[PDB]
Amino acid sequence: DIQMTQSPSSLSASVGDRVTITCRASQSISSYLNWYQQKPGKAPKLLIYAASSLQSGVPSRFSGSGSGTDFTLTISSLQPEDFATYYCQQSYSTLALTFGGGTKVEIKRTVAAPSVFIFPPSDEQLKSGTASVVCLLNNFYPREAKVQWKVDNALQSGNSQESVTEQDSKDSTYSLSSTLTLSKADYEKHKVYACEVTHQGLSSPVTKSFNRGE
Amino acid sequence: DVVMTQSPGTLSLSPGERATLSCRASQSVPSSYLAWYQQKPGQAPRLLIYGASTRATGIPDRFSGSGSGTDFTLTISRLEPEDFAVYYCQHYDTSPRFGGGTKVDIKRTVAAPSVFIFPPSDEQLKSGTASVVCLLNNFYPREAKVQWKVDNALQSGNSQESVTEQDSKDSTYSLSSTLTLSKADYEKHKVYACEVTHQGLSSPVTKSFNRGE
Amino acid sequence: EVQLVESGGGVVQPGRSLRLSCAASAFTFSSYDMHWVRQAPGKGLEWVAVISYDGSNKYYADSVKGRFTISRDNSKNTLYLQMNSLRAEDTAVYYCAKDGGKLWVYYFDYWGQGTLVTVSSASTKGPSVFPLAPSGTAALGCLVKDYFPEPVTVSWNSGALTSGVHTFPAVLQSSGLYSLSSVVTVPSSSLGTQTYICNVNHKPSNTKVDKRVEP
Amino acid sequence: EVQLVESGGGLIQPGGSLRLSCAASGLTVSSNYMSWVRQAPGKGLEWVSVIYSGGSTFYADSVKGRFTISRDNSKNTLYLQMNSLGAEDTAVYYCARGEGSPGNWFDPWGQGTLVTVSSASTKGPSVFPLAPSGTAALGCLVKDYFPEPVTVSWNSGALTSGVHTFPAVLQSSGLYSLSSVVTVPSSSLGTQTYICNVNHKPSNTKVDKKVEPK
Amino acid sequence: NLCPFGEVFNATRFASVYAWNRKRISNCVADYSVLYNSASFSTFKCYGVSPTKLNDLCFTNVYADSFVIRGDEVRQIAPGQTGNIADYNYKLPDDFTGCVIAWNSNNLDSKVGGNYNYLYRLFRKSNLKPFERDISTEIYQAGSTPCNGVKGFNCYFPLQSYGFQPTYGVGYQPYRVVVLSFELLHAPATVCG
Ligand SMILES: *[C@@H]1O[C@H](CO)[C@@H](O)[C@H](O)[C@H]1NC(C)=O
Repeated sequence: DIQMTQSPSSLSASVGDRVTITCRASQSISSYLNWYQQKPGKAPKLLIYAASSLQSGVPSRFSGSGSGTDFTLTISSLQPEDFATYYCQQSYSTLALTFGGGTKVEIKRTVAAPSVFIFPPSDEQLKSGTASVVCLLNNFYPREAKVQWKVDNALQSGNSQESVTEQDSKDSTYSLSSTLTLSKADYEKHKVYACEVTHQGLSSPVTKSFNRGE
Repeated sequence: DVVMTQSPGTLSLSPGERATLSCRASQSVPSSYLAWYQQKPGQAPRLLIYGASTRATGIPDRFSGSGSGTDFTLTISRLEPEDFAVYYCQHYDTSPRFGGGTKVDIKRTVAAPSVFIFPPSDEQLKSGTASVVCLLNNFYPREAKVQWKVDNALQSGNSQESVTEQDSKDSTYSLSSTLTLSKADYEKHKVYACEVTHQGLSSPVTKSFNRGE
Repeated sequence: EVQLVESGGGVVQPGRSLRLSCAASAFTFSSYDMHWVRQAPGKGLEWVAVISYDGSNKYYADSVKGRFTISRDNSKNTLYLQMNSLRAEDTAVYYCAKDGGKLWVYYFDYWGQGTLVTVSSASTKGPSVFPLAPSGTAALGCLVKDYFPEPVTVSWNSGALTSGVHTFPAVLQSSGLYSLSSVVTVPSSSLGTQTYICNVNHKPSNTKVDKRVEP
Repeated sequence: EVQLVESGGGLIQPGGSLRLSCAASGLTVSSNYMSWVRQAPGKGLEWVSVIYSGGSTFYADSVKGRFTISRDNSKNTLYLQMNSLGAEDTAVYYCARGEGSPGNWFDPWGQGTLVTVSSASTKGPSVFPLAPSGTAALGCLVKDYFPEPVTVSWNSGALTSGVHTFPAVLQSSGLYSLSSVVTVPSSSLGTQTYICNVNHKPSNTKVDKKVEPK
Repeated sequence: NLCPFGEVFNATRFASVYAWNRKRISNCVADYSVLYNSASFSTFKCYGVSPTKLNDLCFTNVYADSFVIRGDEVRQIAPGQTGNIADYNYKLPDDFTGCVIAWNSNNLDSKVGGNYNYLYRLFRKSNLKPFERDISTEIYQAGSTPCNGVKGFNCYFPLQSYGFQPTYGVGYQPYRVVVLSFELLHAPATVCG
């Protein structure tokens, strides 16, 4: 089977930068190499077919070249909405079509400080039996951001789970939501519920907290 | 992608007896793809039989192979001491595959060992180390107990043993135990002895020497 | 202006069957080859099968051969994928793809939106929607909890409230169920005057609901 | 007069490289199937690689990407370049004509050459006599060498009856030590000279020891 | 009238791989859809062209090569492959444009006592060029001394037999292969789909 190897697996470049992606084939595939773009949660879109032909409707900042076993995809001027995962795919072995592993392209930008917001569990949730404290980090860069739970100034781990939104197509900022799930019997046992945030855009850790029933 | 398995692992037969070696395959293999190799200790493997049954050039008539499909057999008629070796079956599918081999041990009557003891050479003593060597020569079976006694004190933790393969001519084993000391520790003692117990010995055998004499 | 509309995804126990469909529009369907391509969650893309323009020649990847079946109705402009003897490894989003006719070889010039197929012996459930109340702008949101499996689509005002909305990827809590959050930041001025209601839909269980979010 | 003479074995550090040689006489290397088979200490036979007469090469998965087989027609020599060697590569390596298929079996074989992959250092042996007192015993002690092997002959090959060369033991110092003994009639001690010929191939240490009674 | 693909696929007897048959197909209409939906193929791979696009394409000539090999040897009938079959019997170019079709033929080409009619080349000084056929039976010289047509030590008959028996494993069972090559020259086409 014809293996397609892409490099790099991931890269970060700022808006306006030139970006080139490399795809290598385990054997000569002539010129039958195709490039696909996949936004998060969206179906792939054809960009380049047969190594270097532009698909209709695709912007002109995309181009391709290569023959044999080495092929490149080039974005001449990166735009914010170009954040996606880029795949190559060989069509020389037409009954054993194979894709590459993909290259995830991320938008590099200036540091953005997160806006931290904490939410106590609703009264409709305590009526059910569970209790979830949700903390929100809004519009920051880079993605790397530490979220630490404190309940009565006691560190919490093993009761929550984070979730990050994919990079925004407008301002290229991320967003994080941590859900501190715990039972109702454990909820009234304690008082303080804090949410500490460590980020590159913060000169000192920022903490948003609240008092239970206050 | 066909796995072959040899059986048994080891085989112990008296000379003149008939040896049956098996090579089982998970899938039906053509006979012409199977071969047998002999490897005597410290030697390279020798082609015995190829194509399941064709005897290689210069191989004695007593070696013969048969079988097909999932069961191939190597037979050594009139087993001889020199036949002591490991036997591997081999085949090709997408690549050469070897079996795990089968060791063929040769049984014989019990033989008492001949015990010898060697003092360290004066050449070695000048280096600051003394090696006392006890030799158990041409015994059977392999089980043997060697005890070092220095000034009639049983020694533990300063000797190593080594046993040879079964002799290709008489099917016996040999053994050497080396008691290792510093020159300083060696000069502190007079009587050096190794005591040997073996099945062929009614009573244990002791071989000793006095340092200096 | 080529469209490929898919349907048929859902939940299925291992060993059971499922049939996906893909309805094509605005091109000469009966003279193009059609493909099926899948993508396991978090993984890459895998080509599944191809069917000739007339539907006589069919070719499958080894990982689905003798187990899946591709077919088409040219009078209905619809592509099909029959999935029998489903294993857990078949869990993926399945895409139909029109073949581009500019090369001697295959390639996927237009893709369908994809439908999720989840092979699991677990049951399908409905979401609980607990509101996240606000307390220099504010933030309010809805919490979708305890549903299986993926996914759930969440919108605000039947698709009328667009800007400011953030829907987060789900998290598989220890209970095996999924939990999902969706927030939206509004100015602190219009809190007791503007109404905020989120829309939730769970196709695997065929359940929808609405919920208002007050401070 | 067909022979396969191997060379190039010895000590190599982990991650180092090594090239084996297989000088042939009685056959044409460039015209034959030529294979490499290795045997780990105490274990079985494993095929490593082969070169077809037409030039195509093939490698077992355990060595793919680290070994490179080659030949030199003018020198009629087979070669095996082994790179990134680890502990599992320590074995006796044989060259053989053929590939083990019908009409193409492994025949003949070379004597083999031992490759030791360890962080230690090559150490030459010390040779000491084992002096005798119906039949007597004498011998040689080959002590403190690394790595294996040493080969011991007696009277340059003219003395084979009753000779026992023992397997090496690994002392607590990390160096090996073996002994070679021969049993003779007690009456020939004064009227026969006994020389053991020690050869520690990894260091070109060839030592002859005359063993006389004390 | 239609191109005679049935004369190749439905042939009662196939060639040995070393003496592989080739049929030059010209001046006819090729019906690939009925060709590919006839028998049940254990192997169907195409290169540089889709099986379903062949109905639209025209070619100067089309070649149908047919032979029999082992089950485990089918993998060598592809661009960029090496091995005893690809090197010394039947070789495809790295830029091959065509299709490789193979199906198990145990019920046809295996005998109870073994079918030794099918052979392959084992020894050769050099590899074949793409689409080259070598039917030489000269004694192979593996040593310095000349053979002079006498098979003995270092002097081997170059061909080996398969000996198909119907009870073998599929890796050792006979497989009939058809390779469709598409010759596109700067000349008027004689074959259209
Ligand atoms: C071979 O014969 C069968 C009938 O036995 C027929 O259906 C098929 O089309 C033939 N194959 C070709 C390539 O003509």
